[PDB]
Amino acid sequence: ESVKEFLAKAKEDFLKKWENPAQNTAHLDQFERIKTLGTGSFGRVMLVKHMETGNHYAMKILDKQKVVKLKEIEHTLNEKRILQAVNFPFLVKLEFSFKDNSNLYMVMEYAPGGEMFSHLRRIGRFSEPHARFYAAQIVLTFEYLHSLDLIYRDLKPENLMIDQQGYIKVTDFGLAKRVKGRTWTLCGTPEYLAPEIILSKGYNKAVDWWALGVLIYEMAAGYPPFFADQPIQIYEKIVSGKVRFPSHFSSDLKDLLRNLLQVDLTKRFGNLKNGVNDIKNHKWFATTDWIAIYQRKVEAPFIPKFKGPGDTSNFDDYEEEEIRVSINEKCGKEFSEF
Amino acid sequence: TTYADFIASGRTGRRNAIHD
Ligand SMILES: CN(C)c1ccc(O)c(C(=O)c2ccc(C(=O)N[C@@H]3CCCNC[C@H]3NC(=O)c3ccncc3)cc2)c1
Repeated sequence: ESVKEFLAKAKEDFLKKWENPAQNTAHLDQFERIKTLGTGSFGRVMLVKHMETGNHYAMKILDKQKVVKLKEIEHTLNEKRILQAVNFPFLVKLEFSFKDNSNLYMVMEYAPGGEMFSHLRRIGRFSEPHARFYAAQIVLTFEYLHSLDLIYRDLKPENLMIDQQGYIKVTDFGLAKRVKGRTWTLCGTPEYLAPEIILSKGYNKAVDWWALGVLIYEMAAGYPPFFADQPIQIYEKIVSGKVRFPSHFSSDLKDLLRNLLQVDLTKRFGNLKNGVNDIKNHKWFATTDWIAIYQRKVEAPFIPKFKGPGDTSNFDDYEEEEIRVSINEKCGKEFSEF
Repeated sequence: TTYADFIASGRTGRRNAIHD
């Protein structure tokens, strides 16, 4: 019933799937490809329809050659191994995965409400209650992921899908990693990077809590706390850490954000002995029923308009490309475990 | 205003990750 209650069995389930991942559970010819919903470095996500069931899904297609070239094999293997092992209401569900001579495929649940990013940019900013509804789901999601020793490392509105009920599905696990203790890769999105990432220090799950501070600020303000035209200028602002707030931010919101956007690790909320409860019991979340959120019993502030299955009105248009499959297998050993 | 400065910036579209 509560998230903590769920965690007992959930960790056991996750570890079993993590240790013995599912492979090769569909084939490309089982899906009709409809429309591109998004792109990334090595490919794209398309709306597809599973011909046997008629169900719609969001299929990520990655070009193996492009991945190897840019030396991102391990991160792509992390993405799939983690996604196939997790199970949480606010995470996109992986339904199938497979590979062919050219590409890697992950067939995920389709979130027809589109990206939070789209709605946030259009509307400008969210009210504090609206932002708080979303933030609470992220707090619960990180409680889950962190309990499994997973760091997510790419929180931003672009990666927070909205489902038919107005709830979040976190997607794009390309930077997610299972690590006990510290890791060192300089990765993430500039606006969302914790100072310790930028300073090449070694870092832990506390970076996700820093990023939560950036997300809540951006949701409530309409712009992130640190922005500039060049990433290097953004990094300088982050390490300096001198956040200023809009005058419309409540006192409680500002206090929470000062504790999340905390450069000092012995002081950052989410990274103290009391863990997630420093955040859950903060005054800004006084109206939040954590069990009701987890059980999706709270009426969402925003429900996307949805004109039947396969409608994509909540997504931007992208240039379409033919999916090419070589007659020769590419990079087979590198992606053996996929 | 800060909002106007943001909207005039080069970082209001979808943001890419950086990566090793
Ligand atoms: C190491 N690098 C950074 C890396 C690691 C793992 C990866 O999968 C990639 C990729 O090449 C990649 C390829 C394609 C995408 C992609 O199109 N994702 C879309 C658009 C970007 C913003 N996030 C939302 C995402 N869309 C969805 O995931 C989605 C899910 C459910 N329903 C609809 C859509 C994302 C990443 C790149």
